[PDB]
Amino acid sequence: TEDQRNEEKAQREANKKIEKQLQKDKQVYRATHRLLLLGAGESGKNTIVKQMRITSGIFETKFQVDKVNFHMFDVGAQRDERRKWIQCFNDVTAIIFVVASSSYNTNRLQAALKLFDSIWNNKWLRDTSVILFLNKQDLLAEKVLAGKSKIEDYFPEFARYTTPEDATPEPGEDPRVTRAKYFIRDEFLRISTASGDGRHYCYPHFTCSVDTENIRRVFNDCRDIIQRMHLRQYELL
Amino acid sequence: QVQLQESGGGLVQPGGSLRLSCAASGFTFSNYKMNWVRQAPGKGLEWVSDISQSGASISYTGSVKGRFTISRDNAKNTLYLQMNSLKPEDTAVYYCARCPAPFTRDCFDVTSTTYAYRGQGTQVTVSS
Amino acid sequence: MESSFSFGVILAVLASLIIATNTLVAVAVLLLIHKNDGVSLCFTLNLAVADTLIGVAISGLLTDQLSSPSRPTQKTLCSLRMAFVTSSAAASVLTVMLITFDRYLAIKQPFRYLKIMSGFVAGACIAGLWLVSYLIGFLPLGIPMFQQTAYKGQCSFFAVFHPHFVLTLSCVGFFPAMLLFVFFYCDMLKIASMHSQQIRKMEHAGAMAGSDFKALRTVSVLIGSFALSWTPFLITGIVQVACQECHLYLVLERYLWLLGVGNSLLNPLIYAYWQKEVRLQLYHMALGVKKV
Amino acid sequence: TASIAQARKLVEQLKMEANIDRIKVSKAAADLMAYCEAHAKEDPLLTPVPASENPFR
Amino acid sequence: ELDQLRQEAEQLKNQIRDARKACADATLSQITNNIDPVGRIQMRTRRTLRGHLAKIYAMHWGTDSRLLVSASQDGKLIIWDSYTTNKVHAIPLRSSWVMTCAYAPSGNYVACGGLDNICSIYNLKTREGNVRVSRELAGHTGYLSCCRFLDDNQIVTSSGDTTCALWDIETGQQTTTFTGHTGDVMSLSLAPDTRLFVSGACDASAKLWDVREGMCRQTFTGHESDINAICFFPNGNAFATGSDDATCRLFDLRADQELMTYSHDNIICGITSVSFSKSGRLLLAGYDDFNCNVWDALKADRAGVLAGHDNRVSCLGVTDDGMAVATGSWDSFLKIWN
Ligand SMILES: CCCCCCCC/C=C/CCCCCCCC(=O)OC[C@@H](O)COP(=O)(O)OCC[N+](C)(C)C
Repeated sequence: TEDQRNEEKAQREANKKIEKQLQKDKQVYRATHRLLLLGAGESGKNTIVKQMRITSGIFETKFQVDKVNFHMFDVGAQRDERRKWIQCFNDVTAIIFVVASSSYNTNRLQAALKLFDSIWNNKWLRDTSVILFLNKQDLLAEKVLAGKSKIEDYFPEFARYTTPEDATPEPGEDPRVTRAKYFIRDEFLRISTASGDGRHYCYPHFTCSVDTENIRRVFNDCRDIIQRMHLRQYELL
Repeated sequence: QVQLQESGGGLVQPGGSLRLSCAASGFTFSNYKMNWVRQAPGKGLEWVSDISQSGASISYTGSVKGRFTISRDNAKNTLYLQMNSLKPEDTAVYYCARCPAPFTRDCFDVTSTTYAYRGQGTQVTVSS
Repeated sequence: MESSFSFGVILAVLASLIIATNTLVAVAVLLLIHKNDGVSLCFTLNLAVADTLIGVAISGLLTDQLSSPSRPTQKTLCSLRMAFVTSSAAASVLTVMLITFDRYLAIKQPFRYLKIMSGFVAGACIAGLWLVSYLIGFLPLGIPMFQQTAYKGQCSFFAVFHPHFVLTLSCVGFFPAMLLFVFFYCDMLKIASMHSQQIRKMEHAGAMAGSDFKALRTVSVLIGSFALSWTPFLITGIVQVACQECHLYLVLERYLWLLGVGNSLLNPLIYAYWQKEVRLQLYHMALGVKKV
Repeated sequence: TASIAQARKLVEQLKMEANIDRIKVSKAAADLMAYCEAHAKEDPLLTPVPASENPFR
Repeated sequence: ELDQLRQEAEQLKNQIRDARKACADATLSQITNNIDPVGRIQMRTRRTLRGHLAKIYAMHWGTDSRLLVSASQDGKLIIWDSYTTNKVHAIPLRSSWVMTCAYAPSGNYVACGGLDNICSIYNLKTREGNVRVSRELAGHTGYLSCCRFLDDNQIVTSSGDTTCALWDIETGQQTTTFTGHTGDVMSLSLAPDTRLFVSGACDASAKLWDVREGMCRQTFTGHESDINAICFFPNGNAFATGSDDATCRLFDLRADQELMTYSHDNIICGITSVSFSKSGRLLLAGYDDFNCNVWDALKADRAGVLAGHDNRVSCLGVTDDGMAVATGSWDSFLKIWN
């Protein structure tokens, strides 16, 4: 059966070509980092995408930082039932969770907290770190500096909360603004720290929609996540 | 079929108390986390309180903390929500919802779109 | 004589345990590499092979520990195998250093490490390692000065090799490697301590809203392993070189050598068993064997 | 409109579903067992297959 | 009016339940007590496929039982030669998040889709020799969960928008849209006659649809949680479904009710895929516990377990001739069992 041997040889040649192509694809793939952008529509996540860029079910934004390729996915045109399609992002480097701090009166802050808890405690997402962006900081500052929107009316534990001693405020913020900011930050943290597994970590960051440092912040969180994963692999952490 | 039947409601003067109930059938009650959600007129869905499978873990929203009480009866597949010192802002349709999976505390029952595992709901009105 | 027998028995025991443990580790790493793309696993397999080679080499020396005759002609023959031992040990130490380097690189350059690391570089590294090991081991064979004169008709490392060889092998070889090791690990420990303090701050904040020595626990072990492995033998050789009349051959190539050999035994635990993947693979082997 | 429209569609759909005929479980079980026994031999997974024709050998 | 409508719906559902109960003269378990049990069957991994980078989510066997296609979320769609383990094509996908793949009965086309909400048809036998996009379907408003070919020109698709649709490939327009599901539609199975299909849609219910009449014929509601898997019995008169409640249920289109439930005490994880053997005696289901169980469709016992994977099992498909079963997992490896 000479024809059988000839077609087998042709198949082996095709396999070799496909192996070379897949090797190149693997090399390019391993050098690229994938990020997931999430958050409520009212949040400033859309402005962040526009700043970083300067009907489909998903949008891709590609940017390079220090000659490092980052791929960001924005899940648009999808229904609010996230429990199924969220599982696809179980292998992403980090999940960028953008929440507008100045959203307390529906009480969007409580919904954001519940969503963050759901992502953090999900069975398949336990291997993914979450980058928490506390956006709309200027709105919160102007709301708490002088206004009738009492935080304790919606978060009664605020009345008995004091700013931690290990806090670095930007020169010029009133103590009340810093107290509210750190109260929100610690309310978000208490969900993540409660796990105690150490397999994934949360990285809160006070952010403004116009801040250009966001790219540098994401780069720093990616570096920290990779370093912590490697250290835990080496039993150092 | 998975069925949830909320009961209790109507009209109550401000500062009173009300007892809500949720009959459950068609599934193993003890293996699923449950929570209460409400939708005020002109507003979206809001999460009120949740209870674990055995009830050891209970949580409430900040505006309801210390005011209402969520309890479950696994022996007869019923969930309760005791309300007292009601205020006008509490007027809303309260839905008894069960989020999807058993043996898991991950829970996604606040979706605006029609959720398959929540009951018809009951109307609670707080006015003089 | 009873002395050489009593030692040879121990040698045999040690060798067999070494070989068995490293063969198990090597097969585990091979299966894991088949199952996963981890480049660092190649280094671990290298290490295991090196260790097994060491063990094998040691076994060879059994021929003259046990009751056996000797003759002047034995020079070359036995010398060959002593060179083989030297080579194996150098291979092991350079494998360890390679591993260390890899780790260091991964921690310090998380992005470039992923970008550049691949099978080609690991294989190249391995090859080079082997080559340099062999070279180092076989140096005294050609080099005159390193050759021990006045052959007694009996063999060991110093019966053939001049103490200038251990001098050089210390000065240019092991000390620098140790230094590098130390440096790398100290930097790693500093980074881990910074991450630990950050994590502790976050955990304290979360607990209020509602382990520090671990890095040292590993660093210390690692250090006290790598250094301790050959430090005492090399120090004692240095001393003997310096000395005009010192007589430490009674311990130097009788017991201080074996701390080095023991490393080969410690390695398959430290570097392989300490990893969860290798433990899972070994558990799978145990289940499969029980299923046969 | 949508709130009552959904119920109005659901009731008609269920009414249409109700008009179908139904068969007893016993006869369905008999048919399933008959199919399984008739096609039992032609299942390489249920029964062993010699390596002479097994392509995966 | 709404209260009266709900009362009428509840009364008619009660009538449906009463009618279904009247047909429950006897249980399938009691009738099958006499048949010889399958005993124990121990399958072994005959082939292992490597080359995918990210987790593999879906695969489909060819009609000739020789070529198979598997989709990985790294953006690569690969066609495998089952007998010799060789790779025939490696199609690069525009969208990395592919969630479904399909193989045409004639094998001239391959379809796939995912979070992009678009189903792309690939022509494998273009005269140029290279794979090209033949048609793109972009009428859905949600992620594509499943798709299956009726012929070289007709493909039925499943989407997260809670609606299934029948697509005319040459026209590229929806010939018929199926509505009635409440939750996200996950799995789609075509009947052997190609005239009916069933799907579970995260509402603990399965709906039977007519491909030509475009209406739901029967509804099954035996499950307690989201349904992830669905497959017809080989004769086409019954189908099995997998749900997150860790139980598999067999429904008969003529009895209109559940026949039996497959479950065990120590399994508390959802089922990802289900398939029947050629004879239908063996039911193979994938589990999130990294292993696949084999169930006796009649005696309600576990006949065997497949534990070649080390990550979540995402897909499971038996060959048309029943020679072997291939299972995929998030570990990026496929195991072929026989
Ligand atoms: C770049 C990094 C390089 C690292 C290099 C590490 C090198 C480690 C060294 C390895 C070789 C030395 C260890 C082998 C020693 C073998 C000793 C032996 O196997 O003989 C025991 C005994 O049988 C021999 O003699 P003795 O009579 O008891 O003691 C007198 C010794 N002389 C007089 C014969 C010289």
